[PDB]
Amino acid sequence: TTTLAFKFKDGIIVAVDSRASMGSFISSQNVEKIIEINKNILGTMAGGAADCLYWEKYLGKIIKIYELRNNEKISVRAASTILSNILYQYKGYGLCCGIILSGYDHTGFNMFYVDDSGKKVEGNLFSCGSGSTYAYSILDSAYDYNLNLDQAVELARNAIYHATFRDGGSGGKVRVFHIHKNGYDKIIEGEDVFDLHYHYTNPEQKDQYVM
Amino acid sequence: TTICGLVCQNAVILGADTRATEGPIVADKNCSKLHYISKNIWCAGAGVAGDLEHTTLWLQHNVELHRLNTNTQPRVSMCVSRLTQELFKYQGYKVCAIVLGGVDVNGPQLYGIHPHGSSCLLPFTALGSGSLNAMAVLEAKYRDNMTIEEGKNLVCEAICAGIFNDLGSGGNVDICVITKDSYQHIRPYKEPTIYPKGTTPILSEKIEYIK
Amino acid sequence: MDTLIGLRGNNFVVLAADTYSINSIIKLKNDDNTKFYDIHGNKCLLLGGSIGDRLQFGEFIRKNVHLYQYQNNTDMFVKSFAFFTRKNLAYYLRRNPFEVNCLIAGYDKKDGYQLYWCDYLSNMDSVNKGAHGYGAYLVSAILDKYYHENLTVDEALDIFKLCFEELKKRFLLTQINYELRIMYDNKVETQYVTV
Amino acid sequence: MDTLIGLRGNNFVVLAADTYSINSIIKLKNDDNTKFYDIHGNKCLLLGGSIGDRLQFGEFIRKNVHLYQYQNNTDMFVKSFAFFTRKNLAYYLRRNPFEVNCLIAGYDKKDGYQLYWCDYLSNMDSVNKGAHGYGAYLVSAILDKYYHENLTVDEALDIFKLCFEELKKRFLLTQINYELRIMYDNKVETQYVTV
Amino acid sequence: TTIIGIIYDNGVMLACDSRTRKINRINENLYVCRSGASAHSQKIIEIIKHYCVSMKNENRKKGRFHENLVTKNKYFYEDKFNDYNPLVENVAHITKKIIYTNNNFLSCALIFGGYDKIKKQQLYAVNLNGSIIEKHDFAVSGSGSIYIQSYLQDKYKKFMTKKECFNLILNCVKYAMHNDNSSGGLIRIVNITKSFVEEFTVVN
Amino acid sequence: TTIIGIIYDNGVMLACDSRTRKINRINENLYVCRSGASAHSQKIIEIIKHYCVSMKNENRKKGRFHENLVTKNKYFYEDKFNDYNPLVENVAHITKKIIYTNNNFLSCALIFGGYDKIKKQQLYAVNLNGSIIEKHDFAVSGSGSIYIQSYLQDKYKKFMTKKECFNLILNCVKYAMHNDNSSGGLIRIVNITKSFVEEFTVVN
Amino acid sequence: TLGPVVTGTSVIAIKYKHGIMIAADRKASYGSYAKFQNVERIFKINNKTVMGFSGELADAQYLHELLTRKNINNLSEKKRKEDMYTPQHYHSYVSRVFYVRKNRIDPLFNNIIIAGINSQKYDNNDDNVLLYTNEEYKEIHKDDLYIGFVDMHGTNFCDDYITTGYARYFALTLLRDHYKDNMTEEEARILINECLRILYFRDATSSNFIQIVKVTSKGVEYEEPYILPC
Amino acid sequence: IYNYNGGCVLGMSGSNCVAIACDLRLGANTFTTVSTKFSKIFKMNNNVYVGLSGLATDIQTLYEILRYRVNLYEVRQDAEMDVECFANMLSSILYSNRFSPYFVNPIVVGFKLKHYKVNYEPYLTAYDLIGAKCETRDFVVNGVTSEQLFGMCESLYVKDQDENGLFETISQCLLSALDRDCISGWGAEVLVLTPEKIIKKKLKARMD
Amino acid sequence: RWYPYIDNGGTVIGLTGKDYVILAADTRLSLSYSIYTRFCPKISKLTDKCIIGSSGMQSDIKTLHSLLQKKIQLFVLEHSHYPDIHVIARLLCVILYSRRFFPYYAFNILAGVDENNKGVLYNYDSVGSYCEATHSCVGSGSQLILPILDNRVEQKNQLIKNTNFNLGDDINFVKDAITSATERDIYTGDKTLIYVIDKMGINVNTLDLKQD
Repeated sequence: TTTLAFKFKDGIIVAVDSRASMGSFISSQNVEKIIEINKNILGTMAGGAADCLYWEKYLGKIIKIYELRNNEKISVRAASTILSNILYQYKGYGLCCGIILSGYDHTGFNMFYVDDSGKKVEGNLFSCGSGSTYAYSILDSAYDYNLNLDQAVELARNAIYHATFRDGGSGGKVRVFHIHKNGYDKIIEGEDVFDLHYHYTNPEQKDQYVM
Repeated sequence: TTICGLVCQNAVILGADTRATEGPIVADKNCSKLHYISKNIWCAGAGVAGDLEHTTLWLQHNVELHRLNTNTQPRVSMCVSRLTQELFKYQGYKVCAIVLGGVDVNGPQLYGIHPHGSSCLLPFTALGSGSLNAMAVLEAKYRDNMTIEEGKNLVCEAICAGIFNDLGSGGNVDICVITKDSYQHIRPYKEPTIYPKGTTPILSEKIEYIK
Repeated sequence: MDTLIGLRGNNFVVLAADTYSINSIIKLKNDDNTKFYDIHGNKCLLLGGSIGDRLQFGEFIRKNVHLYQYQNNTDMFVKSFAFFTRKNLAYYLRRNPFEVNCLIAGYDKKDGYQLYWCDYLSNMDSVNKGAHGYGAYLVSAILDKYYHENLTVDEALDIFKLCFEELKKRFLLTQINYELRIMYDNKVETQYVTV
Repeated sequence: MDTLIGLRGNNFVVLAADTYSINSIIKLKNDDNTKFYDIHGNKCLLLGGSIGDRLQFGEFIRKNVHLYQYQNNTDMFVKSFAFFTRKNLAYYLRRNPFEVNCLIAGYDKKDGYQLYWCDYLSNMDSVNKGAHGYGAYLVSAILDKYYHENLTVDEALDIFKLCFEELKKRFLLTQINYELRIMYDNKVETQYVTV
Repeated sequence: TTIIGIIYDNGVMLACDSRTRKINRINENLYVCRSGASAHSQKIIEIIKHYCVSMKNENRKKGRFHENLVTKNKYFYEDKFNDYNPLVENVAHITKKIIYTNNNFLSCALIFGGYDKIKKQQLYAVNLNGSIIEKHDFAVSGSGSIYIQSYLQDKYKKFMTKKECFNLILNCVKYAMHNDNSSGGLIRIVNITKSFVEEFTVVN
Repeated sequence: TTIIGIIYDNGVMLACDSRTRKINRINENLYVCRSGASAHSQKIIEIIKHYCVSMKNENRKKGRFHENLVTKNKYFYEDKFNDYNPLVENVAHITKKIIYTNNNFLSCALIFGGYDKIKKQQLYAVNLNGSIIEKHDFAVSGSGSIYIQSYLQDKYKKFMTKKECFNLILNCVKYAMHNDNSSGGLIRIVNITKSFVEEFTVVN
Repeated sequence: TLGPVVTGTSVIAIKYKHGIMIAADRKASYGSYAKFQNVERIFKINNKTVMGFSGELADAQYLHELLTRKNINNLSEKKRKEDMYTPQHYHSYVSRVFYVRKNRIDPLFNNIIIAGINSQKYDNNDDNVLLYTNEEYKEIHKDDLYIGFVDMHGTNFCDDYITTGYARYFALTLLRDHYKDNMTEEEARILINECLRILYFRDATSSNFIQIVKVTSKGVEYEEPYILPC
Repeated sequence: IYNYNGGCVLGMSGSNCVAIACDLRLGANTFTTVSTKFSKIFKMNNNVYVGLSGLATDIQTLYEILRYRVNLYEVRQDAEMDVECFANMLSSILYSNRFSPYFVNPIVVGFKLKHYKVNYEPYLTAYDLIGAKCETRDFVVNGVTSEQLFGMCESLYVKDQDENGLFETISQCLLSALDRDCISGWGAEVLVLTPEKIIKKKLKARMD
Repeated sequence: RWYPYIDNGGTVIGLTGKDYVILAADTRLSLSYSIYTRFCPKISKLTDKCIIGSSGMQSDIKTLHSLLQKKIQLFVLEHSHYPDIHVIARLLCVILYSRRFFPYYAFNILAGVDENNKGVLYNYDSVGSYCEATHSCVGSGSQLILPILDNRVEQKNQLIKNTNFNLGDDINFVKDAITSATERDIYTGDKTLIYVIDKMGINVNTLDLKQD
């Protein structure tokens, strides 16, 4: 459930894992936790997979209707408000969705955090999931504005790696996308964390890594 | 689990399955339900396996000590008495329903012991998840003063049907014949990719020679 | 959980609130802006509690007030604002609870500068000073000690600085950053303080 | 609730703990000294949890170890200390639960410098670094990133400074003051840090 | 479970069903019939049998003195004149004490029948908790008996003959089995007289 | 509460106690006895009486056709030949439906007695929930009746006379009151025959 | 609706040459009381169709009402003997009813058996139907007979023999061990008698007063009740 | 309760060779790994090993008790303990606390000695938390990942085998089982014991 | 005080090839510890190149399969083409999420062959979430077999590796996996149906398993 997204000079970086658990058992190791809501807006998944997916796609449909109607791209703030209102309509019903809506609109680059309890917040650095705390700790420690794209992707990959390292519910593959003015690009579609660990912490394959 | 017991012409016959479950999964496919108390007394139980094993061992050793001190053939009624007091002392929290068959000076006989400490003498009985089916067939075909061969055939009919019907019971069929002198234990009565060397990766190894 | 403070005196009103967005055991932001809602004219609404509930209720009340102001082409009185807010809060409490504490502040040509306390049960009443959240326990007494008639804005800010210092030094959650909203002389000023 | 941090490396060990005494919603003191317990020789025990429970358990363990050392005229080994503590904690857990998290640390001529984690259920195990309390969630990852073999004490203090800054900036309960206990070169040094 | 006890002239009779032997022989002239929890009743029966053996041995004087199918078995009393056989009242009262001291867990209703030299044939009912009542007419217990209560009350006579009491108790048990859903099987009947006890079972 | 009903030749009898008038007159040739919750029973009785009046009015043809103390009262049927009197089966079944649709809250046991031209005297039992059974011999309900069940079974005959059924039902109710602790008071009895209905009460 | 009060024991239905045979005891227990000992627990929907019962009595009666009136409606708009609904039709109907009630959380505490003949090429009984008032048997291919089960939760299926209640353990074992194909009426009756005797010995709620019904080329036949030989 | 500090232990037999493998994770609150060196396999005798899975404190307490008892017996008799005796004493110890028990599911793996020259026979067994001994003579599994290990061993077991094949099969089965569990894994360790020598190796498992 | 959920138990297996898919399933229907019948197929044919298997409440899966078949038939009638596997998957997701608060007790696998002759398998959950995969299993035996398929197909933790796989080997592997589940599980079943979807239509075979 580890999600990650931060804003820097050349746009926004979004990162996710690929694990899915039915308790103590992992149902699937490869899932897509990033959805192309619009040509310039992405949204991560945290918590209830089905609720998040269905409501993200419903929001995409609503955005399509509005954009086709008024003939102008919607803003990230408007999408966040719509999603928050719809989720709040189902308060006290069991939804456990946590979303990070990130995109570029006519105002610039924007990021928002939304929760099943209608918790709309605006910021430049967010992370939700079981491993969110570790990602936050490794971001704040080394995060900095105005760093090149390569450094941004490396930092995101390292944060996701460490989050998966100390989280049973986080793992699988790390997907890292980059959002810029004209749409987005998939820097890393999927990377097995196996070689990632054996390259970051235990470069020498001798003896167990004791922590 | 399916346990059955029957009294035949100056003899006793016990039968059981050979499958133990750890929930919806089968742990051991060739377990052994029949247990040896003395040279002329046997038991077979259903319930918590640990409780059954411990109680059976305690009863066997106590009976052996009593026989050695008294120098008389063990009596099944004594074994009943002991089990009944032991279970009643523990408020029935040691759930282990047992079928006890023996041949003492008073002739062959069968006792059913229930978790709460109550006991009842019977000519034929069955316990376990598959007890209903085995007892149904037993009552359908059972007769008094049968022959050992007919008794064993009916004991299969019981246990074999219980295996084929109930999910919690399965595997092979174990049978035991108790007589005033000597006994028989037919354990399996009926019974109805290599990887290339070096495939797995390792990062440490150490050989210690045993003295 | 969310500390709100309000001090009203002759020809001035001051509101104060910590800037924090708490989620579980971490802060989403140290620069929260969902606590203050400025109404057109001289009117401010300070809300504390769960983020979503305060967001919904504040937006609802603010936009209804704007609707009234435009459709009637006037400036709704502070008393009417406060009592309309109380009525809406009571209605929703009876139907759908809004766990939100409320501080209404305003200026009116009729009644001067005023404040209004309101609990999450809509236990609203006019007061010269008040607080909301656990931090209230650690600041209310201070407000009593140093408050006196004919106060000036500078002394009000001094009292607020004392309250912030006390909250930082003794309150379980060491709250550092605060935002101030000062209403006086037909002006609204926003200030940021860090103790 | 009470944050403990521990980092062990070749020829150095470091323990860190916030200095706060929480009662209800206020702080009795900002210089709590009930968390560290220094055993005679090179041995330290860091406890987190309820003040009374940690006081009782730490006093019991320290005075029992002192009794052993005086009776036998020697110094208890670090491993023996840690496992004796674990056994006592498990025993009391079975009879009278002790809601206390343990970080044992020390230096021995046999095993060198060593550190030991211990959960409130006595889930003790040797470790090169660790943390206790909610703040643990915000430090462990950092400890993984910057830790590497052949570390030096100065780098350890830098990592601890990073951890303290992270707790101050992101942890719900903003913790500012910390106390550090550094064991190295057969010396135990105490320091106080404020971020 | 249905349990019946009827006192006729010069004797007494007890009757029970067989569903889940409910009559137990505490002594050659002392029987008890049990209803309720099986394990509880069995343990209590063993305890009172032990107690009865103890008292019977204790009160032995020193020197010489007194110079469908109705399959049935007859047993003549070994102790003529009841020189040392325990009194039924003592056994009933010790059972009452045992039940009372453990009434927080023990839950079983017992009916005691027997013959004594002091008080002739007797019937006692020990209910839930430590309540013992001596019935001169008849005693009934178990779920089934509730259905036949009135029936018995209508057809009981002060001084019945052996055949009359036998027929009445047999019909009572048959009706109880017919109505009640948790009583059935072959009926067991025990007749205790002044000099012998005969037990027979009916398979109807 | 004890409710008993017996079908004898050319008629039917219903008897009840009085403790807390349990027999209610749905129609001149249709009575019902109620046991259980009092409020539910009374409301259902009022509703079914409303329904019975409705059906009785509806099924009327168009033109001319057919050219201790035993204090008692007699009522002759106004509708000879039962031209329009509702059938007892219809009343019983509509009551069954009403109980069924509200079985989650309604909890009451009813016994319907009456006479019809199509099927003569009848006796229906509506149990808890929407369960209806037609009894040809007799019906019993209430806590007290359980004590007399077997008794009734023993002393019932296929074709009893009026006095035999009188005595049997009176004794049944008396025994039920004697044993049951929640049934008492004077006994009320109603006799429904082909051409009249007579209601009496006994104070014994 | 809120829980069983008056309940039936069990039913056994098996298909044999000449049709199907279904047996059930005539008793409805009020807990542990056995109030009613003469109750018809096997109903009839139409020729070549009957409905079993093991559960609460009120729900069974309501379902009987529903099914019989559905049959009446079917007849009202019937023009050819092929228009009569088959046992599969009624089985699916009751399955749908049970599923809807489950979704509403107000089930019927019953386990229904719907058994009949789903073929019209063997007899001309349905060409002139007679609801009020009422040769040699014709062998029936087992493919033309239908027996369907319905559970509280809507679970349903079809097989060559079905039992409900405690009969699902004793009678089911006996049938699986001994049931044959194309057995004459005498053998089927013997097997059913053995199963019901076993139930009578080891089932408190059962009884020996038995009702046996046969659905054959001649229609539905209610045989006279008899007491088990024992 | 067993999710807290989940673990996995496995054992297989071959031709004059036995293997026991285990995971090396120690976590807390289920979804938080704390250490990656906690080994579940403890050497109790030159040819007898016990693999314990479950609550770590219970594991340590039981291991210490077993070491005490085994050392006492060995010193008193001045000879090595037999696997039969160790298994029986483990069952007795587990049952001794039937009420308020030890929340650990151990397995015993080793060699049975047949004197006459001498013979070594593989011996394996797995227990419940009460001491429900059940001999199997082939692969034994225990832990939160019991189902996956059962499936893998059923699919891959090859009866008697050379020690190299045994090591390959056990390592593959364990690695496959752990990869499908979230609260278990973080490295694996394998021991292959034979009369002549004992090999201990650690796998390059998915450490995340 | 009535719980409207019972697990009828069972197992369904699905594997994919370059241009084909194999879907096996048990044929046993059971209750808590007793078996209703020895034959109750869990695989319902949706189109000529798409089938669905499910595990859980038998009534729920039957109703869901019938409803999905009705929707597909209506779509074909009103649009004049057979929906693709992706369309069917999304429609099934919508149907499942419709009952978000009274969810079906049905775990679903949707197998088919795309218009480009690619084997596609979609695995769902009880409430709507779904994801494409190259191998899947649902039912009681899921936890048991999933590691076996993982080792066989993905072939991680291996160095030699062997990716040469054809239809016959896949069928034999599926049969071995289902036999292992039957041996090591109680709810698995006794007779299994193996559906094979290839470019040239679909085929069905039957295999006999243990009866315990």
